[PDB]
Amino acid sequence: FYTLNIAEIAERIGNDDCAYQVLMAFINENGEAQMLNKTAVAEMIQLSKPTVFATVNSFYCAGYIDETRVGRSKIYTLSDLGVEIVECFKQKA
Amino acid sequence: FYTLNIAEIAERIGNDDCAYQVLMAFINENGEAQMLNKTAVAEMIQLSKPTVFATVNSFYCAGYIDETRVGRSKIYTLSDLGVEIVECFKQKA
Repeated sequence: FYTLNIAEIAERIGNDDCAYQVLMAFINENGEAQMLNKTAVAEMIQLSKPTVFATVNSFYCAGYIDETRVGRSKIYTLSDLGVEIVECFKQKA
Repeated sequence: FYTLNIAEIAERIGNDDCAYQVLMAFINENGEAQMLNKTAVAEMIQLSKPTVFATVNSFYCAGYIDETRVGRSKIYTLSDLGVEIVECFKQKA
C-alpha cells in the first residue's frame, strides 16, 4: 500500500536517544540480532520502563520489531525492516 | 526502499490503547485533522506524559506524524500515512 524510505527513518531514529537505544538493544555483543522481553530492554538501556515499553510497543506497530507469544508472555526480535534500519547505522559507524 | 501494508499497521495500533488514542487525538470534533503540541496530546488522553511522549516520538520516527518547528518548540500533525491509517479505523466504525 505505501512505500517507505529507510534512510529517512534511520535519520529520524538517530535524532532520538530512546528510539535509537531501543533498536540497538536487539543487536548483541557479536553483532547478531537477538530476542528480548520488554523487561530486558528497559534494564539494558538507562531509561524508565514507561518510556522504553511505549517505544517497544510503537516499534512493533511500525513493524520494526516482531512480537511472538512465548509462555504467556511475549518476545521481541527485529523484523527484516528492523535489521535494514540497523544496517544504515552500522555503515555510518 | 520498503513497501508497507496499511491494514496490518492499523490492525497493530487497534490492539494497543495508547498508540490508538495518540493517533486519534489529532482528529478533532468535526473529523478534521489538527495540530497539537506534545503536552496537548498527553492532556487529551488519560495516560502519563512519559507514555504519551515516547509514543509521539516513535510515531514521528515511523513517519505517521509530522514535526514542525514553531516558536522554539515543535508541533505534530498526521502525515499522509497518518491520515490513511485513521481512514481504516473510520471505516470500521
